[PDB]
Amino acid sequence: MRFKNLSNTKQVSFKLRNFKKTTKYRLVFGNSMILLYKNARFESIYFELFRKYIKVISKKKNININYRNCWIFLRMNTPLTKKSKNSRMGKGKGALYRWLVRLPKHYKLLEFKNVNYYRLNFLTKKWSKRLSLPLAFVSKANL
Amino acid sequence: WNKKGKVNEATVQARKEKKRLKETNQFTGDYTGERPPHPWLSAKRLRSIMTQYQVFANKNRLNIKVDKKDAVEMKKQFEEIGAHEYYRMRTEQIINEKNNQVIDQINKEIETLPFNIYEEITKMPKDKIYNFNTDSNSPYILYFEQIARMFDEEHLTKLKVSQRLQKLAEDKLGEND
Amino acid sequence: KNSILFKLVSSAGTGFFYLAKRNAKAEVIKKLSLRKFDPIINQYVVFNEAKLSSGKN
Amino acid sequence: GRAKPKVNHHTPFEEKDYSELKIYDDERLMDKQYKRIRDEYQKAAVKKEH
RNA sequence: GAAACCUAUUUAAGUAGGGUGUUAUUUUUUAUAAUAAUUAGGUUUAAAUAACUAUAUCUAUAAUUAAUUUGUUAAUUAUAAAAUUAGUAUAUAAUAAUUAGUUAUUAUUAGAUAAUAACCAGACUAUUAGCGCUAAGGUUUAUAGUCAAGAGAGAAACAGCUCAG
RNA sequence: AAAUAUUAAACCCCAGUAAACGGCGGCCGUAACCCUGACGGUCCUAAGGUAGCAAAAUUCCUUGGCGGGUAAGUUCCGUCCU
RNA sequence: AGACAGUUUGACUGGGGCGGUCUCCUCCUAAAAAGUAACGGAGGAGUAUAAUAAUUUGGGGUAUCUUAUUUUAAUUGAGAUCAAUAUUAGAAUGAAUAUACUAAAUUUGAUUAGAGUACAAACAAGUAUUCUAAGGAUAUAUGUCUGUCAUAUUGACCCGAUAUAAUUUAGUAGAAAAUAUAUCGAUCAACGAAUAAAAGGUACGCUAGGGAUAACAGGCUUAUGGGUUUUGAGAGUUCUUAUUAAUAAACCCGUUUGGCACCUCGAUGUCGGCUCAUCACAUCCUGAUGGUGGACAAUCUAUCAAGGGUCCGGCUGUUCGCCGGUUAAAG
Ligand SMILES: [Mg+2]
Ligand SMILES: [Mg+2]
Ligand SMILES: [Mg+2]
Ligand SMILES: [Mg+2]
Ligand SMILES: [Mg+2]
Ligand SMILES: [Mg+2]
Ligand SMILES: [Mg+2]
Ligand SMILES: [Mg+2]
Ligand SMILES: [Mg+2]
Ligand SMILES: [Mg+2]
Ligand SMILES: [Mg+2]
Ligand SMILES: [Mg+2]
Ligand SMILES: [Mg+2]
Ligand SMILES: [Mg+2]
Ligand SMILES: [Mg+2]
Ligand SMILES: [Mg+2]
Ligand SMILES: [Mg+2]
Ligand SMILES: [Mg+2]
Ligand SMILES: [Mg+2]
Ligand SMILES: [Mg+2]
Ligand SMILES: [Mg+2]
Ligand SMILES: [Mg+2]
Ligand SMILES: [Mg+2]
Ligand SMILES: [Mg+2]
Ligand SMILES: [Mg+2]
Ligand SMILES: [Mg+2]
Ligand SMILES: [Mg+2]
Ligand SMILES: [Mg+2]
Ligand SMILES: [Mg+2]
Ligand SMILES: [Mg+2]
Ligand SMILES: [Mg+2]
Ligand SMILES: [Mg+2]
Ligand SMILES: [Mg+2]
Ligand SMILES: [Mg+2]
Ligand SMILES: [Mg+2]
Ligand SMILES: [Mg+2]
Ligand SMILES: [Mg+2]
Ligand SMILES: [Mg+2]
Ligand SMILES: [Mg+2]
Ligand SMILES: [Mg+2]
Ligand SMILES: [Mg+2]
Ligand SMILES: [Mg+2]
Ligand SMILES: [Mg+2]
Ligand SMILES: [Mg+2]
Ligand SMILES: [Mg+2]
Ligand SMILES: [Mg+2]
Ligand SMILES: [Mg+2]
Ligand SMILES: [Mg+2]
Ligand SMILES: [Mg+2]
Ligand SMILES: [Mg+2]
Ligand SMILES: [Mg+2]
Ligand SMILES: [Mg+2]
Ligand SMILES: [Mg+2]
Ligand SMILES: [Mg+2]
Ligand SMILES: [Mg+2]
Ligand SMILES: [Mg+2]
Ligand SMILES: [Mg+2]
Ligand SMILES: [Mg+2]
Ligand SMILES: [Mg+2]
Ligand SMILES: [Mg+2]
Ligand SMILES: [Mg+2]
Ligand SMILES: [Mg+2]
Ligand SMILES: [Mg+2]
Ligand SMILES: [Mg+2]
Ligand SMILES: [Mg+2]
Ligand SMILES: [Mg+2]
Ligand SMILES: [Mg+2]
Ligand SMILES: [Mg+2]
Ligand SMILES: [Mg+2]
Repeated sequence: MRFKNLSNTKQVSFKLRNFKKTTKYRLVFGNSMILLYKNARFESIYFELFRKYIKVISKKKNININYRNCWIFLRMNTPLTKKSKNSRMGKGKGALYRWLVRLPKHYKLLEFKNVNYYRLNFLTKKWSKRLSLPLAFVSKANL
Repeated sequence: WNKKGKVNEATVQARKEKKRLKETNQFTGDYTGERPPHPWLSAKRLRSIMTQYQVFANKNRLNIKVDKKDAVEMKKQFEEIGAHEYYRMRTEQIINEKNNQVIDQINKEIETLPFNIYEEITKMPKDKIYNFNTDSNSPYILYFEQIARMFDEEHLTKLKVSQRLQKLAEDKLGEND
Repeated sequence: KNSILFKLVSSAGTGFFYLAKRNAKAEVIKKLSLRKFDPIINQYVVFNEAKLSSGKN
Repeated sequence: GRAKPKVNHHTPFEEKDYSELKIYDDERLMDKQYKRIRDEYQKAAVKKEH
């Protein structure tokens, strides 16, 4: 793809038939974090399902905090084109129906600053059961 | 931590507008905001200038020769006339040195002042420092009747008189004279 | 396209020549003329502009 | 101009050991069906070179 | 003892030249393999970040707003220097191994020229990519191997996998 | 050798020919309720499908809507009209 | 005057056709030498220019930001900053910074002839340029210049043509004519170009070949489809799991719509109906049982279970489907 003109230009990107990368995880901003443990195509609904349940944790009524809790760095990278039903092969490439994120192995999905250890372990287990992916939770305590 | 600076569109257009305008001109007429000149000047009087300035630009060393006899005298004349002047000129160089020393002495002392007046002298209005107006005392006026009679020719005085009507036509200091 | 050819002929009657281009839609006042080499004489001479023919059928 | 000179933090036995842990993970995400067929002959030679 | 490759073609199941095969000739190595030295590179590497898309912080200095607790109280803004992080087919200053070129060494035994035939529908597997539901015994390229043109032994039986020639 | 002048049938222009072929409109708003549109304008055309018939041997959506017949009828008859 | 006749009526292609393309340039693909395909992704070219060219000369280094100035800057001064940006005629990559941009003076090297190597390379074609000779420009030249920063910016041969550095034998001499040096003419664009000169129909059809190539069927695949299983938005008086179930997820099956094109192109096949059957169970009824928001009855749901059974008729070519009527049930 090409990030220059996203909306204007029509976009295509090669499917990558065997793409594998590992990026050494380490915390920078905060104390605890969640990290992915497998190369995967991370959808958007994998996030929007359990988006409220993070707000109920990180944000609460009548409480003000100066500093920042969550640091997210997710952006879309893969258009995921496709053909119609009764179409022969050849005669070009398919068209769009979605967008996704191709993530590497060790990816900091989230980075947290003083958030309840007891709930994130209850979250990420349910997260990983819907997704059926291996995910991890890390804290500066155990390390 | 500093990164490169991107371009302003102002520098872009100036680079491009010139190439549109190298062929054309901005000086030619009321394209530029231009008032007409003093009406003493006329279409015929400019041709009086042009027709004779066209002659002066076409002069060279090859349109002209000179007799050696005229030349050898021209040395001793302009050499000795200049010799009087080098004596004169080198005095001004010596004079201006001592003049500037006097300025240097006081500028050291202007620091040695109170708070009130030291503001004004440093922060004077430029209108007072910017006075380039003439006076009744100007050595072109004070010595005009003398100097008009000291020259060898009226033409060399006409070099002055016709010169002013131009400058009077430029600053528009002439009117219906 | 908008271009035209023309041949540059010698002052001498040798008939030797070169080529050049100019655009048709311009309004040039000055025909070309240059100092170039006529190998028939082994000397430079003034060339001048002239007309060029075309192919018939 | 963020650029600052590069640092070899990691000691050499880390990068060896890090490349080894990187396999033990991927070996765990395999399919068992691929893994035994690989491990069926790939053992026998070791018992048959020894 | 081959080929199913390249380049052209009203050409695509055809043909032509190169390339590979055979024979002959010659006081004939412009050769192949292995080891080692050596040169460029810009895939890959990368707690790297110049660019694009997005992005978390700090601060001298210089100022603001409201209220009569206006010699106080309270809330706030901008900024030089400093400065983080994720991503990408068509992002890299820089930078791997192997391959490739040249030289040397060892070992094999061919090379050059001439006369001249066949082939120019390819298949699978391992590694690697592009279209495809990273579906197809699918389709198109690259690097090796085997069938093709090759039996015997092992895979219950098996053109393409292993051992072996 | 080349060029100009002179000119036939035929071709072009023009005229005629529609029981020859062929072809036959749209937009805007309008009447005690939207819709309807006799009418009135509006643009164009060589002219604007007239009479009559019409889910037809002509109907894609269609087993079209209503009625008749049959215990019950995608066909059939009759009837309405994008 | 198709009245009559002789002929043409391109190719590639995931069947063919309709559509689109056909030459040349740049990157990705491309896997650190070079090369590397596809109806793979994207963009471009069929030019411009006698100064935008050649030799000398001068100027601020360019660009970004702030600031001050006889308010002015040919292109002011000062300061900081810039993994080389600004630009370099047009697409893209690459590279240069003595680049590039700008001002100016002289000028036509964007000249002629002859020899030769190297890269690349089937062929032909194309590319870079040193050396030798003549005749010039620049101007300390001591030297530099044989079009533009580069790569695309086009076309063979034949025929014919204008000017000409050279020769001539259809008996001889000339004319005519042929050839030679320089040079011009094509969307011959199907761009290696078969001709100066070219469209369609065949349900009246023929022949030679092909499973190298299609429709039914088999086979592989299973996006789709159907079903099981895990999770449980939201209904159910409360209440996720009596009943119900969105969403997300892990496997199975091979009955639908399709993809590929491995078998058959050297006598056959298409749906439906009559007759005749056989198999699975993911069971419509009967038979057993758990659960229940199950009083009884009727019913809903799940499990075990294949013994035997599972309609006639009207319209339609019809499986199906609607309708009339029924049955323990009309799988
Ligand atoms: Mg042998
Ligand atoms: Mg082969
Ligand atoms: Mg051809
Ligand atoms: Mg053939
Ligand atoms: Mg050959
Ligand atoms: Mg050979
Ligand atoms: Mg590099
Ligand atoms: Mg870093
Ligand atoms: Mg800063
Ligand atoms: Mg990163
Ligand atoms: Mg890359
Ligand atoms: Mg062939
Ligand atoms: Mg082939
Ligand atoms: Mg092949
Ligand atoms: Mg093939
Ligand atoms: Mg495959
Ligand atoms: Mg295959
Ligand atoms: Mg095939
Ligand atoms: Mg064998
Ligand atoms: Mg065997
Ligand atoms: Mg072997
Ligand atoms: Mg009629
Ligand atoms: Mg009518
Ligand atoms: Mg009807
Ligand atoms: Mg009826
Ligand atoms: Mg009727
Ligand atoms: Mg005929
Ligand atoms: Mg005819
Ligand atoms: Mg014939
Ligand atoms: Mg064809
Ligand atoms: Mg097709
Ligand atoms: Mg390469
Ligand atoms: Mg790669
Ligand atoms: Mg190939
Ligand atoms: Mg194009
Ligand atoms: Mg230039
Ligand atoms: Mg200069
Ligand atoms: Mg400056
Ligand atoms: Mg260029
Ligand atoms: Mg460019
Ligand atoms: Mg030339
Ligand atoms: Mg070579
Ligand atoms: Mg060649
Ligand atoms: Mg070229
Ligand atoms: Mg040059
Ligand atoms: Mg020809
Ligand atoms: Mg004779
Ligand atoms: Mg004669
Ligand atoms: Mg032709
Ligand atoms: Mg051709
Ligand atoms: Mg061709
Ligand atoms: Mg070619
Ligand atoms: Mg008929
Ligand atoms: Mg036949
Ligand atoms: Mg089939
Ligand atoms: Mg299966
Ligand atoms: Mg599915
Ligand atoms: Mg509720
Ligand atoms: Mg709930
Ligand atoms: Mg086949
Ligand atoms: Mg079969
Ligand atoms: Mg046959
Ligand atoms: Mg047979
Ligand atoms: Mg059962
Ligand atoms: Mg049964
Ligand atoms: Mg019994
Ligand atoms: Mg009847
Ligand atoms: Mg009937
Ligand atoms: Mg019924």
